[PDB]
Amino acid sequence: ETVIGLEVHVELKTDSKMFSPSPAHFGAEPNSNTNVIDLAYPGVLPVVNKRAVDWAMRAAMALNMEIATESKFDRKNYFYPDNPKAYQISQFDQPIGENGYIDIEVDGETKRIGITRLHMEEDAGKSTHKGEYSLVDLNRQGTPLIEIVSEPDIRSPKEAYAYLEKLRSIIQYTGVSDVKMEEGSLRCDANISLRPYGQEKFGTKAELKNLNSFNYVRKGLEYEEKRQEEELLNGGEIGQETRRFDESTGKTILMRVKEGSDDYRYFPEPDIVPLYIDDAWKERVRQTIPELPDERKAKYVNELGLPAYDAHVLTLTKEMSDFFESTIEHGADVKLTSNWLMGGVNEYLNKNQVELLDTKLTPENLAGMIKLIEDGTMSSKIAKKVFPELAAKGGNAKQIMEDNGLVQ
Amino acid sequence: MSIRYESVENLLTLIKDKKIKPSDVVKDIYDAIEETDPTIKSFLALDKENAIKKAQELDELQAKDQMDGKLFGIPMGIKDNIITNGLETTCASKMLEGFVPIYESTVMEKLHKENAVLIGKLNMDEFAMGGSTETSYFKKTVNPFDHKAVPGGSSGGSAAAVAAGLVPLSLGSDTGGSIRQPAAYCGVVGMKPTYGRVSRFGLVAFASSLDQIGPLTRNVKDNAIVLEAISGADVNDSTSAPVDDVDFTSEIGKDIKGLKVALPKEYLGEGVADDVKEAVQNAVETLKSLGAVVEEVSLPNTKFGIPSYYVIASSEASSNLSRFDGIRYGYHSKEAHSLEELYKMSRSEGFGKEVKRRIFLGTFALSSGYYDAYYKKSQKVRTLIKNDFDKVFENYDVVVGPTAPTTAFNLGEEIDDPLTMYANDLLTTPVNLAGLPGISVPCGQSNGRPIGLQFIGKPFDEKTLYRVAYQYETQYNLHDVYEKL
Amino acid sequence: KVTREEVEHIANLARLQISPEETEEMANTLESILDFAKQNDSADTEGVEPTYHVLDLQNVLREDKAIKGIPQELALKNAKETEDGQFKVPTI
Ligand SMILES: NC(=O)CC[C@H](N)C(=O)O
Ligand SMILES: [Mg+2]
Repeated sequence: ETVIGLEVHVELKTDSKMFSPSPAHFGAEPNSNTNVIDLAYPGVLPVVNKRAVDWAMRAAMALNMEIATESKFDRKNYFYPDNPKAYQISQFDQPIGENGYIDIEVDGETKRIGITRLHMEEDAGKSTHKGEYSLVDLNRQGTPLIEIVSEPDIRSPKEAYAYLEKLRSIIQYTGVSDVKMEEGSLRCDANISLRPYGQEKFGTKAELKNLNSFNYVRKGLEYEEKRQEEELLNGGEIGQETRRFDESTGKTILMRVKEGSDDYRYFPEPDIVPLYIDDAWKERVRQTIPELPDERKAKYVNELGLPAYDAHVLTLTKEMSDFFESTIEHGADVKLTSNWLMGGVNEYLNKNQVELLDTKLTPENLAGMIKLIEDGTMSSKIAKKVFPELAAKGGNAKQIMEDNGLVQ
Repeated sequence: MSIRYESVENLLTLIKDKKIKPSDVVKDIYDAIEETDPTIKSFLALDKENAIKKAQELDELQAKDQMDGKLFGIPMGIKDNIITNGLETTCASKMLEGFVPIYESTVMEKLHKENAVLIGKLNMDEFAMGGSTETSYFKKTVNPFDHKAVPGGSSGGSAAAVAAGLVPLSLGSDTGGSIRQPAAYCGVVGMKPTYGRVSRFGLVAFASSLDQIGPLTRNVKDNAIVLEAISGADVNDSTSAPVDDVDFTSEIGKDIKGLKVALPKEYLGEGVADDVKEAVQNAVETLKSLGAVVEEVSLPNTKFGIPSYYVIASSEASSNLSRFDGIRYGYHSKEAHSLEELYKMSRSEGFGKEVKRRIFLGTFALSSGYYDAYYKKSQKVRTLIKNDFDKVFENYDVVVGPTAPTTAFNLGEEIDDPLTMYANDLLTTPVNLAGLPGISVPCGQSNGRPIGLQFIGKPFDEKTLYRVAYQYETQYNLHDVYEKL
Repeated sequence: KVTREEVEHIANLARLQISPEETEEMANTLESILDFAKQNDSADTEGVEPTYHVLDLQNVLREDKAIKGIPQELALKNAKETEDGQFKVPTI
C-alpha cells in the first residue's frame, strides 16, 4: 500500500540560540559565533530561549496539535564532533505538541495527514570533511530547531510532496521560520515500507536520508524505493533499514548495515526546570496565529470573487497576502491588485533578490498607482515606468509621472 | 603565617581596624603554605603573583578608608572543581591538566566582588569521585590530625587546607557528601547548602541534580558569613533558587530551648562505629542540656541512600563527562588515527580508574533494557528518601546524627576496595538525594581523629542549622586544637 | 552475570578504550556494584513517581536577546588541534 512518514526539522528565526545567549545568525568566520555554552566548556549550563518556546507552541497549534501542560527537556546522548556536549538537549517523553494534522488535496480528494509530534531541540555544528581530517565549526551549534514527525498516513511520494508543501506554507505564516530547504532552514527525512492491503501493515521500514529539496530529490525518492520494495517482494528482503539517496544517479544506495539501534540513553535534563504551560500562556500564543492560507484562499475566491489561480499565488507567502489585503482595503481594484502583485511586483522581487517588505512600495502607494490606472490618468505603459522607481524610492505615483516627464 | 590561624570574622576586624594590611595577610598565608603544604599537599595551582597584586590594591583601599566587601582582604582556597577565570582548573585530572578557563564561575565572581583574595586551587578526588582524595592525579592530600590518615573526599584539599591553617575559608562541592565528610574527617565545619542555594554555573558537573557548592571553615560563624557571600539567584543557572533572603547570621547566638531535634534510629545503625556512635550520643545529651528536645524518629529508606545515589550520580556523570573528548580543550591523545580512537584514547588516558568505573556504571544503568530497573527505579527510591524527611519535618525543626560512620581511615587502606570506600557515604547521600541543606561540625575525637556531627535542615533553612550548630559549638569544638595541629 | 560482551558494549557506548584484560576487571566491578545496587529491590517503589528535580521551580526562561560571541581566538585557545579557525579531527 506504500505507507510513508516524514521527519522534518525547522530552524527558528530567533535572535539567540536555544539554550545559549549566542546569536542565532552567524557570519562566515568559523567559530566566531560561540560562547562557553556552545563550546560545551566544563561547568556551563543551558538557559532556555523564551521566544523559542512560544514559537514552538505557535507552530504546534497552527498544526492543530494538543499542547502539553507539563513538558520537560531530555538529553539525547551520542558522541560526534559537531555535538560538543556529547548530547543534544531535546524532548523525549513530553513533546510540546502532539497529535496534530494537516489536510491536503490529492486526486481531487481531501486527505488528512496526522502529525505525531512537534518537539524542541538544538542544532549541531558543521564539520567540513576536507582532506585526511575534518574541520569543525560551531557557529550553528545550539540554533533552535523543532522536529515535526508525521504519522505514517501518507500513501505516496505524490502526497508526501503535497504534505511538506502545506506544512512549509503554514510554518511560514506563523513567522517562526523561513523554512527554505534551499537555505537549510527546512529539512526532511523519510520512512517508507511496502506491503499488501489488509495486513499488520508491518512492511518494515526504510529510513532514507539526503533528501534536500521539495521539488527536488525527496520528491523522487519514493518512486525508487517502492520500486525496489516491490521488485524485491519476490524474495522477502533483509528488509534493509536505512539508505542514503544519490542525487544525479538518483536512487537509494542502502548506505549502512545497522549495528543494532543507537542507544541515546534519553533522560530528563536536570539542568532545565520543567515547563508548566498554563491555559493563559497557551491562549496568549494561540492568539498570535494568523489567518492561514486555506482560509484566506477560500475568502479570496468566495468573497472577493478572485480566480482560484490568483488566490493560490497570492497566499504562497503571508507577506504578499497581507499586502494584498491592505492594498484592496485601500480602495484599489481587487483584480488589478492581484495582477500587479503576481506580475510587476513579483518580477521585481526576483530580478533584485529583495523581500517585498524591504522595498518602499506600500499598500497605500500601490493602491494609489492602481487608482491612477483605473482612472485613465496613467496608461499601462507609464505604469510600467513608474512602478520600478515607486518600488525602490517612490511614495506618490501621481508625483513621479510628474517629478519625471511622463505625464497624464 | 601569623594571622594564619585567625578566623574570617576576626581577620576582617583586624584589617578594618588597620592592625594589619592586606599585603601582610597574603604574605602570612603563603609562608604558611610553603612551610606546611609540602606535607599536607592540599593545594594544586597557586596564584601568588595575582594574589599579591590584589593585596596591593587593597592596601590602598585600606588607607583611603574604602574597605567594602563581606570578605575584604580575606584569603580563600577553591576546590579545583570550581572554574577560576585565567587560573588552571584541573578537577585533579590528567584530562584537564593545563586547562585555563576563559570564563568565570558565579561563586568566584561573587567572592571577587566581596574583595576576598584568591590564593589558589585545592586538591580533590579526580572529577570529584571518591571519599579520600587519593584518586587525585597530582598528589595525595593528608589529614592534618594524622598524616597517615586520609583527609576525606572529594573535597579533601578544601577541608585539609582549612584544618592546617593555610586559609580561613575554602570552597568545596558536595554531590554525595563531599563537603560534609571531609569536614568531619579533618575536624572542621562544612555546609552543603540547599540544592538551588548556590549557583552551579562554573562548577564542573558531576551529577547535575545533586551537585552543590559550599564553604568549609574552622567555625560556624565564618561559615555562615561565607555562605551569605556566595548564595543567590543567578541568570546563568536556571536551577538556582529565587530566594532573596541570604541572611544566615542573624540567628547565630540565639538559644535552642524547645528546638525540636529528630534523631533517626537508622543514623545510629550497625554500619556506624562504636566511637562515632558514642560521640554523637554524648552530643545528643549536650543538645538536651542546651534546652533542645531530642527525640528518636525513623527515616526507613536510609539504607537505600548509597545504592540509589551511586546509580543516579554515575548515570548523570556518564553524560556530564561525555564532553571530555580532547577536541576543544583538555587532554588530546597523540597516537590516535581513527575518530573512534580520538574519543576512546583521549578518554581512557585522560580519565583515572575510579572515574571510568562511574562512567561504566552510569552508561550501563541508562542503557536499553536496564534503564527502568536501574536508573528510573533509583529515581523512585530518591522520592521515598525525600518523603522520609518531609514526614519527619512535619513535627521536627531539624535532624541530627553522625556525619560519617567512622573517623578518617588510613591512606591506602580503602583505595583498592570500592564497596568499602562507598560505605563511608551512608549518612551523607540522603541529604543530596532530598536536596536538603546539611552542615557538619566536630563533636569529638577518637585516636586523635575527629568525629563529625551532622545537622540536616528544611529547604532554605540554613539559618536554623547555623543557629543550632553554633549553640552546640559553644559546648564543644576544636578551635584551640588546630594551632597544635 | 556481566559478560565480556556487555562490558565491551558499554565501553563502546561510553567511548572508552578497554583492553582484553581490563574487561574481566571492569566486569567484576560492574557485577559487584550492580549486585550491590539490587538492595533497591527492598525499596517499595510500586506506584511512586520518579524524582527528576528536587526543587519545585517552574518556567525559568531567558529573553531572546543575543549577545555577541567571543573572539575566534578565545574559542580556540584551549584546543590542541586547530586549523583554519576550526577544530581539527580525524575523518571517520
Ligand atoms: N563529590 C562528593 O559529593 C562525593 C560523593 C561520593 N563519596 C562519591 O565518590 O560519588
Ligand atoms: Mg532531531
